[PDB]
Amino acid sequence: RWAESRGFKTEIIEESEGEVAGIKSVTIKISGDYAYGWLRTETGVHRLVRKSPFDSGGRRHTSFSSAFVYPEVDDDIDIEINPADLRIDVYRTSGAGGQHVNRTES
Amino acid sequence: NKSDIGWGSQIRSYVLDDSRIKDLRTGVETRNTQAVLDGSLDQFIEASLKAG
RNA sequence: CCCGCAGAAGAAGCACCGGCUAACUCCGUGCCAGCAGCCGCGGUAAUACGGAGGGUGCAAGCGUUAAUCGGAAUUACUGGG
RNA sequence: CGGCCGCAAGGUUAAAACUCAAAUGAAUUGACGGGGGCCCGCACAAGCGGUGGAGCAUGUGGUUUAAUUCGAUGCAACGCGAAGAACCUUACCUGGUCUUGACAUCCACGGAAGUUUUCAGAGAUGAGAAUGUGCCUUCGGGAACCGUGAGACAGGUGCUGC
RNA sequence: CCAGGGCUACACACGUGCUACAAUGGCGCAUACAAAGAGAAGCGACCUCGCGAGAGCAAGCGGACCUCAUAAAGUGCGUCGUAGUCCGGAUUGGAGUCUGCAACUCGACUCCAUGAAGUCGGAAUCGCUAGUAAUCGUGGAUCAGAAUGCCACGGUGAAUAC
RNA sequence: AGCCAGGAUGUUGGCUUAGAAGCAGCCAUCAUUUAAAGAAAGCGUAAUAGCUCACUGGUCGAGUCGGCCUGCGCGGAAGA
RNA sequence: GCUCAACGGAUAAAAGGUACUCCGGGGAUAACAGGCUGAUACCGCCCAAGAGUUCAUAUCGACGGCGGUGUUUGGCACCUCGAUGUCGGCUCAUCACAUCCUGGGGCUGAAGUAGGUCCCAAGGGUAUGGCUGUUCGCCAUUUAAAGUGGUACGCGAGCUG
RNA sequence: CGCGGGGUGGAGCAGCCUGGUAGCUCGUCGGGCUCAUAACCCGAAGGUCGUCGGUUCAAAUCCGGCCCCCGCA
RNA sequence: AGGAGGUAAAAAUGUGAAAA
Repeated sequence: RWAESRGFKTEIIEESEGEVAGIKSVTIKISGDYAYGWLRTETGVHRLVRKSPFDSGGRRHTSFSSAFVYPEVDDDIDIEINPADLRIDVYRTSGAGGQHVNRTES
Repeated sequence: NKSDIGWGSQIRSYVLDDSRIKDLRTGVETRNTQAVLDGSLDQFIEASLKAG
């Protein structure tokens, strides 16, 4: 809801609803300007103190969930071959035949 | 780095005993929880996270 | 050891304060920072966390840690099942 | 672990490091049992009429939104608070304004109060042209009434039913 | 403090109601039979105009008397004759009345036209043993205006309980 | 073309305010006094001073200077 | 007309292995070596931003180009299939220079010293072992240096298998 | 730079071969069941079939170009 | 009193903080 106010579209990525209720692990894709830069600071673990209905004796039990933010952008490996290496070794290796041959293999 | 999931990092405490939100990293206290749950997150970055 | 002058002048901190174990309130932070020998408190209205005042115990000592014994009739001959 | 025994499987003898401040026995009062006996009730059995299927009425969630106030939210919330939302109500939003204030007391001041009514204006308000010029007088003013300077406060449908 | 707006927003689901899917019924004419209540900046004769909601004059009563108020089902007879039909009725265009500063978001009601869903409801589930179920009608509070919501009464009136 | 001198007044030129003075860094690419000097390539270059080529006269004063069409040659051309 | 997998159709009925192999032939046709070539490999030059503190001509050097040697792998079948009969090690060598050292010099971002880079030069010297069937290669310890190649990938009518 | 299998609800397989006419399982939505969930039961939307073209009263279908993956070389 | 015959397929699960 905060991202919509920032114009960012929150593209769903992964989710897994619990057997009874609630989601276990969820990740989404926020797309926009200053999305990561403004969220790079929000890699915290929030603390929740709420009245628990699941506990028959409705008492305030704490609850925890971590907010992890990563850029997700990825540009990688192209070519790393350089001329400062490659000691090219070309040596032979014998073989087999029928009478007197040295079937070599460089 | 994100291993601390349980009772390790209490960045933003959201209570319902008195309905008060406290980001201890600075101390930006707000008694308007529901709006924070729907938009009042902008204030956390600009004020609290301004200095870091 | 005794005699003369001298400005109260040169000479007071340590531990604890929920119960066990004598003795309290307020404020700050809110299962966070911390306390402890033990039972257990701190989860926004804390006699236990920290500071301030006050008070209790001791007193040039006061706490802490380690160690032996009694408490322990939980090695029982005395004195157990 | 070692010793011993055994064909083997293992048996026999027998510790510690470490961890917690409990483990355990009998019994008591409730609770609970696809335990039992008895009993009660539209529980089911025997019938009758509905809901869910349809159009619309109304509430909530969800979604949306400047707000679409907030609370109730298994049985025992959901035609509930609301014995009734076009303004009002309304606790909501936006805009425009007043801010010892809208309600109220004390210190100090001028003026009967009120009213016909005009301009700007969405309104709240500001600034006027005049009539009227009253109960009584410690007569340098006690009092229903309007506004004002300012120090105490007022108000709160703001939160907390743990 | 105030105008306007929202609380009635809408790709969705659920709770709670009114009327039917027809012929024990609809339409038409004549027509008998109730209890309890409310009334004054109120209810309103009689009468007059009209298709209608209502407009106007306006006695009586601040009340067992006057008014609201013609009870509706049902009964005699005629028509329709088993259809998505003359059963049913939302939606929709246009023309009006009521209260109110104001009916556009956003009211109730009326007139003309239009006229679908629906042909007795799956898994499943709810209420009731008495003048109760089911079913038709009326008044009041709430209220400036306006409910099928709520409260209350009357008409008709079963089966089963081994 | 060698040689002997000149090669400058504001300009310590803006500067993105302790800064690069023709010269790591981007610019208008000045008005002048003149037989005379482009606010610009290299050297120490953080910045200097200073040494040069453009440019101006005196001497040597005849063919000279910059290119083109072509012939023959040099370097490039190092292994059992 | 079934009918000719190869479609002028060995009768329209038909797959493999052979490293004891054997016989007849071929360098008409392969493997090692030599030969022509030089794609590739190797080495040497040209243009030249950039990197490097400033500056490319201290060095390296992209973008592409121009040649050489005949040591890698290959291309083509010229020589040998009435035999050129073997990879490495051992012993013994010999030549080239594009030099691993030692010598003589130029340049520097060569202070000193130690290095880097380039030119001249073949005179002489250019390790011992662990592991592998080894060349190569890795490691250990040195050394002034433990050079790069040719010589049937030198050398088996000299040895080993 | 050869021959071949395939691209079908979100996922995974028939349906094609012999030209019309896509079934089922899981998942999704909701209801009911218990206080809640699972399970169970009922009802239902959701796939013209990677992409382009020809043929036909009609092509995901018969066939071919382009892209991704896989088998042997 | 003395004592026999007929008489239940399937139904799992619920993290964690309060008592002067």
